[PDB]
Amino acid sequence: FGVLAKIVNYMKTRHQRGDTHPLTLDEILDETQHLDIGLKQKQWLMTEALVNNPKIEVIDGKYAFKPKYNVRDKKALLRLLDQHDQRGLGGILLEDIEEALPNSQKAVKALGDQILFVNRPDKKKILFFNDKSCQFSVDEEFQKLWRSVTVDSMDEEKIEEYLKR
Amino acid sequence: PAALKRLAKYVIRGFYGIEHALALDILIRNSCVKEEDMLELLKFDRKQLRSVLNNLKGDKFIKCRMRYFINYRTLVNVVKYKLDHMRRRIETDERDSTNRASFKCPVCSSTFTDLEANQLFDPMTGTFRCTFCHTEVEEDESAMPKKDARTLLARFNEQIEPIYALLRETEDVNLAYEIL
Repeated sequence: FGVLAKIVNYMKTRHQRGDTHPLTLDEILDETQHLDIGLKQKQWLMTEALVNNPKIEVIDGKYAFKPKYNVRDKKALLRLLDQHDQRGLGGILLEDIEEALPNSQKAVKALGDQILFVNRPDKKKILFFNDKSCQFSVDEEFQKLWRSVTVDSMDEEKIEEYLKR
Repeated sequence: PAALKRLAKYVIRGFYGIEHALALDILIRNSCVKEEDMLELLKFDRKQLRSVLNNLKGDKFIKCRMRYFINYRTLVNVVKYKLDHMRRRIETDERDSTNRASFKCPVCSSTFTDLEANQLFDPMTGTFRCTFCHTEVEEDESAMPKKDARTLLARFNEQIEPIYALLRETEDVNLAYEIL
């Protein structure tokens, strides 16, 4: 078992170094000096361990990096977001940084395109969401707003009536 | 009721923060979804979402179904009042609060009206004498409409009326679809 977690750590380091190209199990075991980890461990790793992981990318007869076998498009699904009856996906910034590239380079363009940052899940965490249109009045908003939240205080079918009369 | 859904979306935008608006969007569909579904799709924190839900429930925008299993849905029309209540609030600022006839004594900084003049006067000096600290009074203008500082707000109201005009018009067209 522990050698498979060393392989997943090496493959995670390969994406952090800049690469998602597929390799054979041999090329992985050679670089990590696990080539002699034992033929029984190599066979189990090949025919059960890289088979029991549903997140492994199988491509070119080989195995590649690593948490996503699909939808590694490294940009937001704007097209789904266009559809206000089905638009839905904000996630965690950590998955998006994990996916491909640092946020900042993409974000400079995105701060004036689609992205909104919310400090959610905690101060150390950020959630990204897509944005919107204009407001419904130019006022100090918050002063007026705090007075106009309003009338949760009963006899309200009668306060609609009282206004109507 | 697409126009009403837009109309609701506009009024909350002017009012509420984006955190509430984001919860509100899945809700606009008036679907029989629960907090778990809104938690799953939106990824809001359970405590934080529930706070927003508590703000919305308290706001009366929501009605629920308890099976316990709990389900949440909109009442959506509590909106006409929301506009009408907010306008009222805006009207309190619009309704006369100038309190015409109005002096104040610079020493004690207290406030006074026309009614207090007939007692705050003193004939031997031919001028106004305050009640206790005895000093001249020279107009009021305290917490009252004045030169530009308050008037920026009265103008704000002047500015608010055109921005909710289309929404009232939205309310008017909605009054036509009511038959429907």
